[PDB]
Amino acid sequence: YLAVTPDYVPPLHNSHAFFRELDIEVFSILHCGLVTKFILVVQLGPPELLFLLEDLSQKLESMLTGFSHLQQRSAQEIVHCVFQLLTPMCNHLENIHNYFQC
Repeated sequence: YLAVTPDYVPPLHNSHAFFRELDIEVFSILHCGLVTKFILVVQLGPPELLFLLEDLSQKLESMLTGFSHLQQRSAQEIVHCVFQLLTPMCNHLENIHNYFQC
């Protein structure tokens, strides 16, 4: 329904401005490992994981190197909390590495 309308502004350039902000706490769901379909719990899939990584990347490139809730937090706090999520992230990286080498 977006494509047919030329423009519409109800309260990819408007992806983050129009949508409601997401807090840092949501990324805790990353602890569940991904399950791919073709190669073969609720099994967090590829596309939602891409969505999470997209939002986290758009947070980081704004903070470290619009947003309201993210910018009223300490930079040291943000770095520490991102570090906190390092160990369930490298497992995803290793798993997709094995996906591609497969």
